[PDB]
This record gives sequence, C-alpha cells and structure tokens, in this order.
Amino acid sequence: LEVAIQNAKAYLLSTSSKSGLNLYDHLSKVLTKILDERPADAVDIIENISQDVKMAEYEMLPAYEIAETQKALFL
Amino acid sequence: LEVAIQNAKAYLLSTSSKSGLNLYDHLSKVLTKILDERPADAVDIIENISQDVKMAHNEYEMLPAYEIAETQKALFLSLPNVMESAYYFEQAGVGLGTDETYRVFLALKQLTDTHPIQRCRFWGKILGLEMNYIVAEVEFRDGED
Amino acid sequence: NLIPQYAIAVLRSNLWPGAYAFSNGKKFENFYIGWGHKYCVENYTPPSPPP
Amino acid sequence: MDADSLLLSLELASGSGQGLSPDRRASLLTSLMLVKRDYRFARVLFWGRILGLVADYYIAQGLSEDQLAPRKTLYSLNCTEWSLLPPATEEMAMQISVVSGRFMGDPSHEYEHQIKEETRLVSIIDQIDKAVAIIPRGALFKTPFGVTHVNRTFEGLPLSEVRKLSSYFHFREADFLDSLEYDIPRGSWSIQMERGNALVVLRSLLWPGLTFYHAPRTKNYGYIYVGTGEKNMDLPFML
Amino acid sequence: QDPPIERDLYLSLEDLFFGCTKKIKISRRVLNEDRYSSTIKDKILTIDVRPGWRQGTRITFEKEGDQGPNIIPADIIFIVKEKLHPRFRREHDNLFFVYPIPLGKALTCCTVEVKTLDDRLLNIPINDIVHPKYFKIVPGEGMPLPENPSKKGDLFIFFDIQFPTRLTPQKKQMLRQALLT
Amino acid sequence: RDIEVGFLPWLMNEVEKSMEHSMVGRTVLDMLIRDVVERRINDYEH
Amino acid sequence: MDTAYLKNCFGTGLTQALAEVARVRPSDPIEYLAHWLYHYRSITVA
Amino acid sequence: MPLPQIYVEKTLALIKPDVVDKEEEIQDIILGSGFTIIQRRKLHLSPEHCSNFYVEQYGKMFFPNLTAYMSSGPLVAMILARHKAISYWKELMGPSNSLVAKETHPDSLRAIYGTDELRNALHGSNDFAASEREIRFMFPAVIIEPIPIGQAAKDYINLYVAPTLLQGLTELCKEKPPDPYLWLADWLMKNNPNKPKLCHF
Repeated sequence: LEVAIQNAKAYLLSTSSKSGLNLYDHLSKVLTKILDERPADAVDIIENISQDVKMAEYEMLPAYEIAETQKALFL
Repeated sequence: LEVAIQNAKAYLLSTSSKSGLNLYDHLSKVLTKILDERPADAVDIIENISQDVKMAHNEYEMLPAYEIAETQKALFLSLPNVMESAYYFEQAGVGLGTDETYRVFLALKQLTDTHPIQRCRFWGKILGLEMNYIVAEVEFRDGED
Repeated sequence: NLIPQYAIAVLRSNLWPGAYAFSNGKKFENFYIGWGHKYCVENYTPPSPPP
Repeated sequence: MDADSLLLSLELASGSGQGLSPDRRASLLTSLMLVKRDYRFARVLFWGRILGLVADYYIAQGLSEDQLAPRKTLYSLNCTEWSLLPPATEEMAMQISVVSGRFMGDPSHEYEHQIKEETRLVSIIDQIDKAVAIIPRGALFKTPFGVTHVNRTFEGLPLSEVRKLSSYFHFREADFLDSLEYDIPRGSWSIQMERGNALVVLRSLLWPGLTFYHAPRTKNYGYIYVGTGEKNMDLPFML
Repeated sequence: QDPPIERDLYLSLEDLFFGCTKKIKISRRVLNEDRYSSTIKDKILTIDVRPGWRQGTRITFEKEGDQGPNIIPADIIFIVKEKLHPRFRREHDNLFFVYPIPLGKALTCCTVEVKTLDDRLLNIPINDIVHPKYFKIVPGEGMPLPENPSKKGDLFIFFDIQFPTRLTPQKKQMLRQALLT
Repeated sequence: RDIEVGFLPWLMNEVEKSMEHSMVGRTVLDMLIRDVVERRINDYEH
Repeated sequence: MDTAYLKNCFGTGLTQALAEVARVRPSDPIEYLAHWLYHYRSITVA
Repeated sequence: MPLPQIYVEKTLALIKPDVVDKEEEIQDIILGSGFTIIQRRKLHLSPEHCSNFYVEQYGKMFFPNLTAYMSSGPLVAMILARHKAISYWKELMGPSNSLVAKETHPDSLRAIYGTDELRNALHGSNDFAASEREIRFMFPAVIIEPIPIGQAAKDYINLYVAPTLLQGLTELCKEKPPDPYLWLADWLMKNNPNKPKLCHF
C-alpha cells in the first residue's frame, strides 16, 4: 500500500483556505498536548482539544469595588 | 527513540473507563473516514466527524471510604459542650472544623455511654505519621472499666 | 437531637417563613431570613375595590 | 448538591440562610455515602428539605450514568435513615391538585380532600425537579452514545455569561437542555452576586426555597430546595 | 425417532439476573460409521444464559443428543427452572418479596429492608396500614426482561403479619382503647 | 439462487479494500505519533 | 441474478460489518454481526 | 513487522483472589518496572469460565483446586505492554511453580506473593499466540493483533461467517422482505450454527 500512504501524505493538508489550518499540524498539536499525560479517558476529551487548538479583567471590576468598600469594616 | 514511541501508543491504547474505547483506535477510525470522503472542509469537520465515529455478569469494586462510613453511622445512632468550646477555639484558628469536632463529640458520647464516666473531656488531638490520635480525658465514677 | 442535653429550642413561625426564635433556656434572640411575606394557604386574592 | 456542599456550608453561603446544621451535615455525609453504597448510584446529591409542621423531610436524589435518567428520590426524617421514595407519574401529579397546606412530618398523614403525604412528597419533588432544577451552561455534555455525562472539562461561566438566564438549563428531559429564559414568568428568576462576586446565587421565585450555587472560577455548582414545598402561584402579582 | 431428552437444569435468581453460563456433560453414546460403538466427540455443551429468561424457556441442541444407527440425535438441555431463594418468587418478569412484618409495625410507619439481586439494599417506606392483603410495588426494579436486558420489571413486597401470641390485660385495654375507637 | 458466485466475491473484495483503507489510517496515525514525539524529544533537550 | 436488488439494499453496511468482525475476531462472529446491524440502524435511521 | 509500522507487544497478567488484596503493590512494581497498563477489569470466573480460559490446557490440567482458586473470589486481570513484554513479565514472574520460585528466585513476584504450585500469585501469557488467545477471551472487543489485511480475512470469513451469511442472504433473496436488515439480523440470531435455538415461551 506504499502508493496509498504516499497519497495520504500528499493530502494532509493541502491547506484549507476556509480556516488556514492543516490536519497534520492541527492533529499534531492535539496529540502533542495529549502526550502530556491526559488520562485513560482521553478519548472523550479530543472534541474540545480540537476546539482549543482551533482557537490558537474589566468584566470583574465590580468585584474590586465591593472589596474596596469592605476595607473600612476592619480598618 | 523506540521506547518513547511504543510508550506513546501504550498510553494512547489505554481504554477509557466510561466509553470502553481507546483514543488510538478512535484516531485510526476518524483518519480512515477522513481519507475515505476527503472533506475540503477537512479541519472544520474534525469535531463533527469525531462525533460520527463515536456514533458508530459484571463485578463491582469500591473504595476504602465506605468502611469508615459503615463505622461512623453508629456515631449518629456527662459530656461538655464540645461544639461550643471548639467554637470558642475556632475564633482564633484552633480546632478541627465543625464536622470533625461533631464526629469526635459523638465518639465521646459513645465512650461515655459505654463506660461509667463522671467527666469525659476532649483532651486534645496528637498528630501522628500514619494515624492521628483523638485523646479523651476521662474521670471514672465507680473505678471499674 | 443526638445530644439533647445541649439542645437549643428552635421555633418556626409558619406565619412569616424565615422568621425564627431561639433560646438556650436562659437567653434568647430573634431572626428573620425570609422574603418578607406572610404565609397564606389560599392564593393571594387582590382585594376587591370599594362598593 | 454534591458532597462538596456538605464538607463546607455551601447552602448557607448562598445567603438564602436556610440549610443544614453541622450535625445534619456530617450525618448527611456519612448517610449519602452509605446510600451510594446501598443504592448503586453514580452520584448522590442532597436534593434539599421540605420543611414540615412536625418534622422536615431530608431529601436525596440518586444520579445515574446517564444523569438525565428518571432520577431516584430518597427521603429521611432523622437524616441518616434513608428510604427509597417511589417514583412520580402523571396520575399522582393530578391526585394532589385538590390539596393545599404545609407538609406534615409524618408521611402517613392523610387528607380528606384520601391522599397520603408520601404521594404529596413524591409529586412535589417531581414538580420542583421539572420546573426549577438548574444546570449551568455546558456542565452536562450529551455523549454520542445516547447518554448524558458530566462535562468533566467544564470551566465555569464567564462573568459576562453569568448574568444571562440563557446560561442556565432545566435539569430534565428536553446543548440539549431547555434554557431558563423561556421559564414564564419572565422575571421568575432572581440573579444576585455574593462573596466578592466569586459566587452566583440564582433563586427560584415560583418555587421559593430553591437557591442554585455556582462558582464562576471553577466547576463547583449545585441546587438545593430548602423551603416550604408549595408553588408560588402569586408570582405574577408579586413581580 | 427417539425423542430428545428434556433435561431440567436449575438456575438461581442471580444466574438469570446477571446472565451466567453453564456446562452440562452429555452422553457417550455417539456412533461411528460401524454403527455399534459408544464414544464421545463433544464432551460439554455450553449455553450462554442471557438475563431475563423465564421459566420454561427451551434451549435446544439439534444433532447433539443420543443417537441410534438410523436416527438424528437431538437434546433439549435445558428447560429453565428456578431455585428457591431467601426470598423472591419468580413470576412473569416480577419479583415477589415476603417480609415477616410484626404487628404494631404493620399498623404504623415501617421500613422494609430488601437485599436485591444486584447486591443492592433497599429501604422501602411503608406508611399505609398493612392489612394481610397489602403489597407495595417498587417499580422498575425486578428482574430484566428477556426482550430488553436494560429494562426490568417491578418488585412486589407482600407481608406476612406476625400477630402477638400473648397479651397482658393492660395490653388488652391498650388495644381496645386504640383500635375500637 | 447462485449468489455464491454472484455477490459474495464482490463483497470479499470490498472487505479487502476497506481493511486496506483501515491499515492506511492506522499507518498515517503511527506516522503522526512519530512526528509529534520525535519533534518533542529533539526540541525539548535543546 | 438477484445482485441488483441487494446491490441497492445493503451496500456499505455488510462491508463495514465483516470488516469490523474480521478486525475484532470475536468468539461468535454471527451474533456480533446481528448486534452490529442493529447498532448500524440505531446510528443511521435515528 | 519490518513495515513502515512500529509495533507494541502485549501480555496478559492476572492476580488471584488470595493475592488481589495486594493488587496495589503488584501494580506499583509493574508500573515501576516499565510496563504500561492498557485496561483493568474485575472478574469473577465461575467454573465454566475457568474451564474455557485454560481450554488450551484444561484437557490436561485436571486440577479442581485450580478451578477453585479462580472461582474462590474475584480476579484482577491486566493487559501490560512494553519493550519485550512477555519475556520481561516472565523474568519478573520466574518459574511457573511457586514452590521452586520461593527458594531459587528471591526477587520473583511469585515468591513474594505466591504460596505453592496451584496457589500461584500470578498468571500471564507464556507465548505471543497464547497472549492473543487469553486476551481475546478475557477482554472482548480490544484490538491486540496485526490486522489480517490479505487472504487471512477471506479465510476467516469463509470458514466462520460465509457458510451462514450466504444461506441467510439466499433466503432473504427468495423472500425479498421489506426493510431487509430485520430479516437478515433476526435470521442470524435465530439460526446461528455456533449457538442453540432459543424458544422464549
């Protein structure tokens, strides 16, 4: 099947212009992060490792204000 | 290099405890279907096609955490107010927390019920290497055990 | 209840949910922690207008 | 709520103020572990309390693999003595509609409107679960095997997503679950921030006593119904 | 021809609940071409017992039983039969438990301790007055159905009430004031 | 009637090709493991 | 022949079926095939 | 084997009910030695299972004690895999007879945990083909062997699958039933030659 695996290397991936990512690079990063000791249930985790590799404080400012006024309680 | 690569599979072949599959066989199947259909659309479908691949007399073991639970239900079935005193201790960061304090309180209740004790005080807790101690200061009424 | 000789008398009003009264037998205190409403078995009738 | 809500007072941390004493909390920890032993549930969450006029029904709910299964209810009056409550149906939902009033501690109590208090307990717990059992957005992931599991990689909601009712789900049969933004009345849910806004507290107004816990920084969540056990039909007047 | 031997083999409740396996050594009356020998070619027949097989379920092994010179062997190892247990009586996919409740516990709140075939323990509330025809259904917790091992029938808990064997005259007044008013 | 010559020969060829495609998938996966991990030990020590 | 009827009816299903059965090598291939066909509906029709 | 592909060797490894209590130390030595565990599972073999598991040697090992020591409580089976898996696991084990291993191999796990000839602490694959046979027995639906890509798959199908599938499809062609898959699958379940006919009545 040497011609077939040659075609397999030939595909992965003529770069998809819709996203600019490669199956070889994407799955390579996915597996690289997996080989840092994900657990035996890693089969159920690749669905959002794929999301993370595909992806690759002001919202909580009201938290600081309530903290700021509460300093006077014990100061 | 060889030991690293077969260690990499023998990791990846590790069967999941919930689905019963392993990541290596799943990746083989998903690459098989990807190479079969050739999406163009190859990267975007990797999630959906993974869902598509997942689409297509039992013994039981249990931990040592229920023999303690077997032991400690008897707690819930002439002392001092141990919770009150610990609350005074807890006002300066001293005590075992309310849960452990109440557990020791019920243990002291069992001790008082078992033996003829005039006063049964929570003396202290001496920390240990394998198992800690829960010491009870006891003063007997009749002198008998 | 497991150690009744150090119990505290709990009171649940059932007219103002969240309203509580407490006493160790010597001292006492009161505390409300509800929504501020009176309990009613019947559904809330808006009062009729004047005749 | 899970056992993590019984190692610390997560219930009273919501500011609703109703919860379990440390007596009941430790007793419940041991008893729910023994319930998970005796009944082979995947998890055993403390459902909450039905505050009666004589005694309070401490309620626990069994969770299967398979978490949207018809969850198995348990009750206990003295906390530790857990007993398998029967499951609910539609007839028993229609049966208790003629009865109103506060629960009695003895579940053998009879109403002449006969009707057993156990049937009331079963039906009211079912109604509370179908109405106001909360799941945060993304905490549960529909597995491809036709089964719902914990989304064990779930990160708590962003603080932008905290304030929306769309980020919270009805924990029942139906992202698969129905969101709270269609739970009529439109104002039927109260969202508030406690404890430095590391704590989201979401209380039902239609079923008072429910308070849903969530820590946005992590995946610590849960709901407990500690209350009288009636439906606030006065809610549109009160809003 | 000669009939198949309708052998009966007894399976306890856990075997038909978990789906065990069984081996039955068979006869040595297998014939060669000489048509007078008595040897054996397959010592053991194995049956994969699946969950929920009811009593009378026929498992047949064609061409495996005893054989004469000019007949086809056949055998019906085995008719599913149920052993006595401590205790559930096998009916159509339902388990019938008998709890020897004492009187005084029958008339008031009671909790029935049921070990199941899963090795799970059940505390079933009994808040009804237990007269000697009462039974509580614990649904969806019987044996698995043969047509669907995921689904299971209902458990029935009947009661054998133990009346008192002797009563004090004080206890007679106790009872007369309680029950007849 | 005579499906023994008709259709099963085709299906045996299709099982052979599908298992060949499966082996291609397993091979491609194995090359992916090599590429990722050899990139890991070589670059990690540098 | 009857090839065309069963050309249309089964197609890819039997191919995947015996491919999986030959790969797995179970003790009872026939029961495995029946269960797999059941599961194959349960994914495709639903 | 001298393909582009690279190869994992796999071996079965068991712990008996008189040694399962020390499962954790045995797993610690297994992992520390360099093995990688693929799957765990808790077993309880009835005597029928014991007769089938040793079926390559049950016709010579007429030891009722050997069946009891699998049936007298649960087992802990594992798949282990590392560089020269079976020989390394044999080296840790030592002689199969623990009575010899106790005095001659102090380092052996069988000496540490075992008792005697039949109360051997561990059982595992003594041969690669035996490894495939026992692993395919105990943990179904786990791929362990090279895939039969070529004529071997055709021989497997023609010897096990085709003699039933041909005849069933032939009757399916005579009937031409609607939604033909029910007819085929229910036919295969009902008239399996390797199983008896079940009459659920």
